Amino acid sequence: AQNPNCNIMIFHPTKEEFNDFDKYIAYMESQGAHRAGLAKIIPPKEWKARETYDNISEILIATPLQQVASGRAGVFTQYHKKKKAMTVGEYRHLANSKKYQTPPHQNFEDLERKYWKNRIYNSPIYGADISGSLFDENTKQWNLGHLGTIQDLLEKECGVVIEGVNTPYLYFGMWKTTFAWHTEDMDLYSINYLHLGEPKTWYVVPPEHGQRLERLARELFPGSSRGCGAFLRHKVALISPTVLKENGIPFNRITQEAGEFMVTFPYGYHAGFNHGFNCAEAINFATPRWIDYGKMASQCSCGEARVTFSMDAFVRILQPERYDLWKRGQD
Ligand SMILES: O=C(O)CNC(=O)C(=O)O
Ligand SMILES: [Mg+2]
Ligand code: NI
Ligand SMILES: [Zn+2]
Repeated sequence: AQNPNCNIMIFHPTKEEFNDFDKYIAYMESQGAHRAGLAKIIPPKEWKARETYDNISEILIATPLQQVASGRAGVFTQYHKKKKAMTVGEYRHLANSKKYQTPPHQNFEDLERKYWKNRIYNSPIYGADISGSLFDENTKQWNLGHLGTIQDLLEKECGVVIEGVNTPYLYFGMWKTTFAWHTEDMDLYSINYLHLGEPKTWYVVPPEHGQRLERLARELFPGSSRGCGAFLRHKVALISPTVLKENGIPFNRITQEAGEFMVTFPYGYHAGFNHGFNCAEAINFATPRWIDYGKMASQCSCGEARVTFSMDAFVRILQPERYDLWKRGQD
């Protein structure tokens, strides 16, 4: 079995190997990459996402989110307080202000220590989940707006045509902005490209061990767990690496830098934080191997998770027994 310790793997495809996206995902899996839940892909030196980032300041962040924490430094939840709209230029200035800017630090490990010590005492503002793309239309390789759609994959595997669309999303971050522990909708893959700015640190649990994280989470957030049998779908809970290690949960960590892709694999729980002002693009995708994970994915039906239009067909076709309860939670 390849990669039996479930380490995060880093790949360096050549320009020729960068042509066929599906083929390269399958190659990474042949080497055991999915066992980690997360892989890094460094593009060939000949590749670029677009020419420059000099002209992005007028993009609007209609609903910036202030991420307010509750709990203790290593075990906390966050809620999202909606703020007034602002442009990317305005948000960048805000990220760089004395109130929000990254502190002086020695290296990524020192900054990680500072994150986990001090995150809860601040409320950073995240420009997350903005429909759009920064890939040039002429970029033909690993262009996240030109991937095969998940509806097409389901139709190809299973023969049923379904409604829905699959488009990318932009994330504008600042120091301490946080993504809570989660797997993707319907335990899909995700791919994330860091277009510009400061790094993003990731934590990940191997898919074969995801239920160990779920059991810890129920212990640590007992009110939330009574509320909902799949409350990590709410995407509000944080648990630090120190707490994971104290509880024997298998995990890994890695830092993504500008110009690098990350892929998350089906049922790979992940969480993390931004180092300073940055912009990432991400989208969900599927392969043949995903279908079995989609059929078995948990679902939140308590009302909290609320999701896109396109999840309806995935539940309806892959999980008909659960569909009526899930859709009530949508309503
Ligand atoms: O970058 C973030 O805030 C969150 N990203 C992801 O969870 C992802 O790409 O799958
Ligand atoms: Mg602009
Ligand atoms: Ni994700
Ligand atoms: Zn729920």
